[PDB]
Amino acid sequence: MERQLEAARYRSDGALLLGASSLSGRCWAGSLWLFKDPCAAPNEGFCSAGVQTEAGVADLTWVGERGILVASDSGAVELWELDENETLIVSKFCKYEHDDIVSTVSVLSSGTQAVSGSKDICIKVWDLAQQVVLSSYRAHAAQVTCVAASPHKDSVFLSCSEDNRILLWDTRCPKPASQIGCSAPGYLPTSLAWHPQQSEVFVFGDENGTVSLVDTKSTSCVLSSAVHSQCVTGLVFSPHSVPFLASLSEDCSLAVLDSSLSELFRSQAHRDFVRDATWSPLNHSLLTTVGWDHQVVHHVVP
Amino acid sequence: RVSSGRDLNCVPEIADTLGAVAKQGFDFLCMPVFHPRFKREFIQEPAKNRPGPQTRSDLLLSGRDWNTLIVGKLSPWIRPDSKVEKIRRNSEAAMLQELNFGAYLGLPAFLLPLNQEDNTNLARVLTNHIHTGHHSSMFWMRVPLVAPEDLRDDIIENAPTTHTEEYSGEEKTWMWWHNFRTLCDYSKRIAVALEIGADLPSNHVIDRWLGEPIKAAILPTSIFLTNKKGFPVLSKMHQRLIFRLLKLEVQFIITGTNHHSEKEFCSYLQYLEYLSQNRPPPNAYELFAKGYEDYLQSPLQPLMDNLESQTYEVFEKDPIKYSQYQQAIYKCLLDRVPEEEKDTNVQVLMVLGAGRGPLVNASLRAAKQADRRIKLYAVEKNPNAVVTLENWQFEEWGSQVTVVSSDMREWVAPEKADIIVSELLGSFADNELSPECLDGAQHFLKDDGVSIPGEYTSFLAPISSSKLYNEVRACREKDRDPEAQFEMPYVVRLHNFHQLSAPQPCFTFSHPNRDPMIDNNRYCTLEFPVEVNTVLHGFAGYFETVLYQDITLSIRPETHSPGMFSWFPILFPIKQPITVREGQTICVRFWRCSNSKKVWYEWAVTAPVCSAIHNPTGRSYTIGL
Amino acid sequence: RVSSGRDLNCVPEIADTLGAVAKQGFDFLCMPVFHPRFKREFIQEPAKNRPGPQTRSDLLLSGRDWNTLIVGKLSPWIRPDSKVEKIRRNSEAAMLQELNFGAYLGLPAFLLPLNQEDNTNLARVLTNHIHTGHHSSMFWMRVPLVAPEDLRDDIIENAPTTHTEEYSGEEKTWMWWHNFRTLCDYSKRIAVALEIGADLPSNHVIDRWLGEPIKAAILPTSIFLTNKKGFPVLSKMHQRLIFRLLKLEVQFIITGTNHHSEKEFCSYLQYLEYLSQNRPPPNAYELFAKGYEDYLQSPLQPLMDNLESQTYEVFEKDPIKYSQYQQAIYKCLLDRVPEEEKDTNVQVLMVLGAGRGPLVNASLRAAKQADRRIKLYAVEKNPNAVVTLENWQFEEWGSQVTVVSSDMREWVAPEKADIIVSELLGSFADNELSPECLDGAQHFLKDDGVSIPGEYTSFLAPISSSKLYNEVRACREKDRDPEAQFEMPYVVRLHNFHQLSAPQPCFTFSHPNRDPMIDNNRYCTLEFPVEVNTVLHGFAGYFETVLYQDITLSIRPETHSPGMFSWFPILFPIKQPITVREGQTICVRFWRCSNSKKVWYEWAVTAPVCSAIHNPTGRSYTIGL
Amino acid sequence: MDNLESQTYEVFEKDPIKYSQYQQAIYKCLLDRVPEEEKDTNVQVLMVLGAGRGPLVNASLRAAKQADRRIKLYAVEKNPNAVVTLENWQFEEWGSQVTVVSSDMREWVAPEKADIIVSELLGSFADNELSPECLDGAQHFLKDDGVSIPGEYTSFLAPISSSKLYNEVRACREKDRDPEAQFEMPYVVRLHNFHQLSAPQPCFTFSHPNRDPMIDNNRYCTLEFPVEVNTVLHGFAGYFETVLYQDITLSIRPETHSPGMFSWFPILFPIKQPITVREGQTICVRFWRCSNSKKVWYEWAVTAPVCSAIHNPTGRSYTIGL
Ligand SMILES: C[C@H]1CC[C@H](c2ccc3scnc3c2)N(C(=O)C(=O)Nc2cnc(N)c(C3CC3)c2)C1
Ligand SMILES: C[C@H]1CC[C@H](c2ccc3scnc3c2)N(C(=O)C(=O)Nc2cnc(N)c(C3CC3)c2)C1
Ligand SMILES: C[C@H]1CC[C@H](c2ccc3scnc3c2)N(C(=O)C(=O)Nc2cnc(N)c(C3CC3)c2)C1
Ligand SMILES: CSC[C@H]1O[C@@H](n2cnc3c(N)ncnc32)[C@H](O)[C@@H]1O
Ligand SMILES: CSC[C@H]1O[C@@H](n2cnc3c(N)ncnc32)[C@H](O)[C@@H]1O
Ligand SMILES: CSC[C@H]1O[C@@H](n2cnc3c(N)ncnc32)[C@H](O)[C@@H]1O
Ligand SMILES: [Cl-]
Ligand SMILES: [Cl-]
Ligand SMILES: [Cl-]
Ligand SMILES: [Cl-]
Ligand SMILES: [Cl-]
Ligand SMILES: [Cl-]
Ligand SMILES: [Cl-]
Ligand SMILES: [Cl-]
Ligand SMILES: [Cl-]
Ligand SMILES: [Cl-]
Ligand SMILES: [Cl-]
Repeated sequence: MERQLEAARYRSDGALLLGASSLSGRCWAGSLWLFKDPCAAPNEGFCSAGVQTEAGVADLTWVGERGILVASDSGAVELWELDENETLIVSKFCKYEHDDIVSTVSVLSSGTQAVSGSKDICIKVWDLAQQVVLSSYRAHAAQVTCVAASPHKDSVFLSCSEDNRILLWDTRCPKPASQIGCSAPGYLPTSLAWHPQQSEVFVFGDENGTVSLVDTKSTSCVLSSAVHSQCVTGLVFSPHSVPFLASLSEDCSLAVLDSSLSELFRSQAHRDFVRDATWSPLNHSLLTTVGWDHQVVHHVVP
Repeated sequence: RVSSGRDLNCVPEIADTLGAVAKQGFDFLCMPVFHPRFKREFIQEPAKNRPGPQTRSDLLLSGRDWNTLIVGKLSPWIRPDSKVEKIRRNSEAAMLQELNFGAYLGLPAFLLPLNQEDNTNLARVLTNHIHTGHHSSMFWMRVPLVAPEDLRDDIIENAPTTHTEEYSGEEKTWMWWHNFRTLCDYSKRIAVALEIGADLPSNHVIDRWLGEPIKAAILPTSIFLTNKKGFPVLSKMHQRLIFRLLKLEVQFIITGTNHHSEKEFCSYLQYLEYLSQNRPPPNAYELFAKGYEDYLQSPLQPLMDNLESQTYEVFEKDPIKYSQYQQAIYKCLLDRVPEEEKDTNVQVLMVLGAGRGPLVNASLRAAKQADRRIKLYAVEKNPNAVVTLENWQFEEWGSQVTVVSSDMREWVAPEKADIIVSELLGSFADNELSPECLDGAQHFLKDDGVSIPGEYTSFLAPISSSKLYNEVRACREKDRDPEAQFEMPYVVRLHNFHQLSAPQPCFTFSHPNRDPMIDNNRYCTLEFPVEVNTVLHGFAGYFETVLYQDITLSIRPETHSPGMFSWFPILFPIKQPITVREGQTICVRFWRCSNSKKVWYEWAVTAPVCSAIHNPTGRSYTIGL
Repeated sequence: RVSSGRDLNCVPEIADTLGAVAKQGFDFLCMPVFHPRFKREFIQEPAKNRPGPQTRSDLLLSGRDWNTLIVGKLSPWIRPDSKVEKIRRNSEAAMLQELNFGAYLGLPAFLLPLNQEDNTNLARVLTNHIHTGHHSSMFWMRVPLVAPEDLRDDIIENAPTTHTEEYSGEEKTWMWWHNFRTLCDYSKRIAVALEIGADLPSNHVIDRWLGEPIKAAILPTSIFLTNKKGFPVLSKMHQRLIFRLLKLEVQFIITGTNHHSEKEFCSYLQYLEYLSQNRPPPNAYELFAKGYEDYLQSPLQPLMDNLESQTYEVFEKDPIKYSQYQQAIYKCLLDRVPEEEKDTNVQVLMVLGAGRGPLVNASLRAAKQADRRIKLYAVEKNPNAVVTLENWQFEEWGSQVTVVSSDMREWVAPEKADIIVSELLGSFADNELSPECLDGAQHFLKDDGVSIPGEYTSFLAPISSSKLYNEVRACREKDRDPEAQFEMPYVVRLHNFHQLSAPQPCFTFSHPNRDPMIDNNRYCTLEFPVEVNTVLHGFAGYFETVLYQDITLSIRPETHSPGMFSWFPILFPIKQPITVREGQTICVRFWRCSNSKKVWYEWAVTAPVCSAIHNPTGRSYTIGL
Repeated sequence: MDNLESQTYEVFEKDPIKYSQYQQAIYKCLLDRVPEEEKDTNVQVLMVLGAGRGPLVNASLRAAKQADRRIKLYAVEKNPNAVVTLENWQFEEWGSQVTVVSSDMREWVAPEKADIIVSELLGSFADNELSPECLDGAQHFLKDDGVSIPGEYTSFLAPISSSKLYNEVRACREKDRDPEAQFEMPYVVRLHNFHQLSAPQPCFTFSHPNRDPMIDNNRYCTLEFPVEVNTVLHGFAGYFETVLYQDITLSIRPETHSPGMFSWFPILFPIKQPITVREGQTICVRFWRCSNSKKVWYEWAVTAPVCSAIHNPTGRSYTIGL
């Protein structure tokens, strides 16, 4: 395998998808791995399926149950399907339509369309059936850091870039994007996460370690907490009816927060960057985190 | 053809990638020396102690390959001017790390971006790195021709693009560079890699990059249109810009993926090669002066020094000039001797400053063409060229030519002359003391005699060239005034520069100067309207001259004699560059001074700001009498 | 083959003559620019006003031909140091005339003779001419290896040749040059054309021309013997001299007419080509260092600075050195681990200053060859090379090697070492602070541990080289002490120099240095017997080192390790050259000084005359800790 | 870096207001650390770090005698020439109460830890004589609850105009160095014929003890000075303030200057090229404090209204030895 674990995602049935990159050494490639035994990860020999990719992977996501969407360093978006009773990972398509590293992808509510953000400052909307790009928006002025589809509308999604802009999109408007900034000169946003139940509300992390909760229609920062000492890389809500919020940072710590952003659980178990995290659909009290230390940690959450 | 390069932010295996870009036809590759996404920590544990290695090994390529083919790229996560103190310090350390690794590899260049107005701490770190090591590196600053903020699509409903005339705002990107370039004290190892977007800005924004040290021009695959067959091509304005850049001899860097998937990746580059090869092929002048471009030379002083044989050889290999001289002499002969007197009247014709005798042969051709008699004197003070003159006279000319080996100011001629002919003109007309020599020679000119040339006038024009300014600055020498190089002119084929106003006449001299109170000193005040924002670095100097009636020579670009390559323009620099905003007038003053032994120029800028008076008392530059 | 030239004092037609000497195979021609017998007057009329021309025209050859193929010759009638005042002034004027005409032609060299002891006024005129013009000329001084007075046939009955031992008189010719060279202030545009006669002098007279800027060696056709067939050849001693000159890469000039009338004129030159091609063809060391000869380089400081990749690449391409290191480690392993303990005893082995890991591979080979276990640490402070080390460790070495990226003085090791191995030695042994680093590393060496190398000693030797002295003098830079270049050492492949005495040990260091009162400063007084007349310009520095027992490395010429090309000798210059007569002893003093941050050398000559103490307080040269 | 001469110390000592303030600070600290009932059972350990010829020692003695508390004195001083004076004082007058230590405070391995450390290592620019590094190296023999006098110090910068001082700096050109090196180094000067173009603002601040884990004394500060006049910038004046203890402070900042204190003159950082400033414009300057293992230096640059060159990069013209 490769040293730097980048992505970890649970499927509906409880299988663990893993996306890894090699960021040092002779070859700077990437790989995709599927573990029907999630406790046997990362070990390559005890995996259900695996595949080597041309270049490293920056972001990953499921396309339903058999599909895997990959943002590549090559500037391409790749769709890989699970084949042969889930022992193979074959490339469905791989389109080179960005001009720089694709840093984020997000599947929309329908599941037939997706949206990607790259370092070429462009955001793109993809039709996963036709394998073509529908729309290409140059809304930002710096490399796009994160894009996050709204859970139930596939015309709505958030995006944050290093031009210090947080855009709420609505592809039904002739000017789709809308700038919705908290206060005024806030630190650069890094990670975006919609709230599972409460629609029109979301959370974003900045490069300073602050996680903030914001309502769209109210467009005012109702609350924010300084959770991490360094940049916030990801935010995942739990499948609970009262969702917990998992915050990942480059200070190598995992934090779990309530709806008022108070610290409930904290893990120093990773000795390198914490890159992704997913909750188990079977057991809603188990949380799986992967890091650049090649560790796959399973936390119990009270 | 074009010297091209390929920019990539994805290199899985460096050997395969370099081989592929070599097959595609590129000459070099820009790539990251660390993985772009491989952010690193230096202060805070635990990520501080991350087990290595931190990037690839240097053994993967040969030292020759590192020296010639690879251009480094600063990782995009390094932000030395972040508002966050933590990120600030960490990015300082990371930038030092990557610069030092690039120096360890011996790369010929390293790319750093300018994406905002404030790059102060970045400039601090880069200047430090420059002034520490023993390396021989070059640093390309990636600057967008149009800032991404001013190039975004108007698709933000609540933050629209202001469609209002913003003259200075559209130039903001240049200011970025100009501040950075200034903070690093005009370092010669810091150049520009100008990136070009799909929408080209106003012409004055593109003119803002004239005179700037552009080593590379970056083309994304996005800006390429498609024709009928499917090839990638460029618009007409993009093509104009490409030709302008080709004359600056920049290297072209292709970036972005291939969106013309039917064609190969060498199609983008082939289009550049096609633009290059199908440009107006070089004429004789540009052929000769191609290597002389922006090459500083001290002006010749043929009065103070005896010119070498090959300097005269350069002077003589110029047909247009001597054709004009022959025509002037021909007309003057016809105007002084009527047809009925053609055999009873033989004109006396003295070449003052004859060199190896091209003017003598031209005078012979003029007389033979006009059917008139002439008696020739060939006055020349340089005895080494008098050797050539006398061999010519013994072998070919005969007693028709009388070779005189003395100074024209000293020589006591036997008879007075009908026509005196000279080419004592410099790039600044009088900067080789033609007026003083012809003044001293006026006493053996007949009361109604003619001087060829009869008139000459120097011209000045303010220019901007942070490249030529840096060259002049580099001309500092031990054992003299540390700023003496700014207080002296230079003969140079000005190339990478920007004319800030139309040339205007400076000093004019007539011959013969019958005036009783002869005085060749001068004081001239010039006002140049400047309708652009710019930075004054010096003044270009040209000249025009009337040989006879309407036969003239000129190096003034607007009236330049076509295909004449004997003179290059002159350049008067100034110690401190002077910012000039649009609408302001540049007011300069120029003096011509002299005593018994020396002649020199003094000059000063009086508007919009005042400069120091340059070369006072000829301390840095004199012209010997 | 040989770069040759042809000397002629008779040129009826220059084109025919140049073509003929080109057909004969020569590369350039020495000829008079004025006719040798064409004496000219400048002061006294009537011959003052002699009608011209005074010599040929410059149009007869192309400027390229003048620049490359023609060497001027001062007319033999010009005597600037005549006892007659009239001839003195006239020859001043004539010499200026001929030098200026040669400069007008752009000739690459111009020949002037030294035929007597007094050439003071000649030197005055030549120095003036050098310091006037803007030219780029070179001046070859024709000096006879034996003065004609000391080479005449003893056929004067009343003035016989003194057959008595005259040690200093036989060197008079050198003194000639040495005075002239001195009067012109060691000008870099003044070299020697050494003329060789039939009778060769004593060996010390020929050694008197070592270290001198010899650009040309002149051979008259007279000194050539004849063999059976009729070819012209040279004696055995003449052949030895020719080989010695060929190593100095001089140009050979043939003079005189052809006395072997049966053969062609290319026979003399063919004999030189035959001597050249049938010489010992170049070995690897000389092949590599041929271009480095007499090239001044500042010494490396791998402690203060991080060495670039290709510097390490040079260090690694040296098989003999690492073979010796492997052998030393092999012997030490066998001497520390008995055969019965081969599997129960695993040695701990730390490479301090590992670079890109050649010593690590050598240690692996040593252990594999000696059938013993080793645990390797690779300590290296340069992180750029630590990248290479860690790629090596991941790909090939495995966990057997532990790469440590820190300073050996700082590193807190987990276990103590059986063997520490280093190559921190400079050209002067300790000039890169190997003692201080190993002192700081001694605390993680076991109580009975071994250091490889265990000993090293620097060596000094007084040398004479007016060429290297002039190079050092040319190293003057703005913004510092005008004589700082003499108060710093240089790493250089010494070539054109003369060893004036046998090298003697300077400073010695042992490792481990168990001593309680550790002090690495030094004060050494050396006395060098000099059995020749010479001019001291500096001191060459070499080193020897004991790695283990009888495995040693050395750049000391007498004991030099064969075919080892990692170190060049070092050179400590002195501000003022110091005359040394035969029999005198050169007494020099050398200090090694230090404080908390810097380490430097001071040195001074105390006999036969005293010099200034060089580099006091490390003002011109320090070595950072 | 250098051992000060006797008369430099003599200038330092002929300043009563300053040592009065030091005595008052020590007095208050003694009272705040030792309750009245412990006055005889508790003897405080008090180390003067950088003692010179011992004015701070006499001031500490007066403070203890005035506050009715016991103290044990250490007089640490690296300059042996002044250690001579210290030891003559100790033999003749002080007695075994004072223990004279002749070593560097960064090096010295003290026998016991200190209740109070007292220093006057401050320069005209507060930290320009490396007081932070010395007290950092001395922090290990300070008790877990120990006090440092001074406890805080802050440098202040103010843009000034003086075509006279600019010409003096320009006249400071010397052979055998960078022809403009004189503009890339500070000067201690009693500024007189000059014009203050904006109010002084704080530059760099240091606290002692600095308990922080990730100790880093380098700095990057960006200052914006509103200028409500037309003028020509030639340099920046530098002052300092320092909190010795609680509300006992010293200051050479003109607005808050300690009255009648003549130990420090202001510092002056010049710039190579004068910079025209019109009324209403803001002068934006940047200042760095940089260091490696051996040197510490300042870099500075003007970024508004026009940009200057970065001055003294890599400490090429001015360093401060550690
Ligand atoms: C064309 C280029 C090469 C030659 C020459 C140049 C300048 C500086 C240096 S320094 C070492 N060599 C050079 C050579 N140059 C000129 O522009 C120039 O000075 N022309 C000129 C001067 N004086 C004159 N009387 C004339 C009259 C026509 C006879 C012409 C640039
Ligand atoms: C052979 C020539 C080229 C390399 C090198 C040199 C000198 C000066 C400069 S200035 C820019 N490049 C250079 C390169 N050189 C030397 O004699 C030399 O310094 N050897 C040497 C020094 N330190 C050492 N620890 C070692 C140990 C074997 C590892 C060897 C001359
Ligand atoms: C008052 C004037 C004369 C003395 C002194 C000065 C400056 C430069 C030079 S150059 C040759 N002599 C001098 C003398 N000075 C100062 O402003 C100054 O540096 N004070 C100062 C520095 N370091 C300190 N630790 C302290 C602490 C109180 C002890 C005070 C100006
Ligand atoms: C063609 S460059 C000008 C020529 O005129 C010559 N010249 C310049 N001034 C004088 C003078 N005063 N008398 C004679 N020849 C002159 C120079 O030596 C050169 O050959
Ligand atoms: C082979 S040249 C000497 C090598 O030793 C390294 N070196 C020198 N001094 C030290 C030191 N104190 N600690 C670690 N490596 C060192 C240098 O960086 C270089 O790689
Ligand atoms: C009163 S000026 C500052 C005094 O403190 C001394 N000093 C400065 N730094 C140190 C140090 N590190 N250790 C001891 N004394 C010091 C100086 O020598 C001077 O006497
Ligand atoms: Cl290499
Ligand atoms: Cl002549
Ligand atoms: Cl006037
Ligand atoms: Cl000026
Ligand atoms: Cl020629
Ligand atoms: Cl590194
Ligand atoms: Cl000693
Ligand atoms: Cl000396
Ligand atoms: Cl003492
Ligand atoms: Cl900082
Ligand atoms: Cl400046």
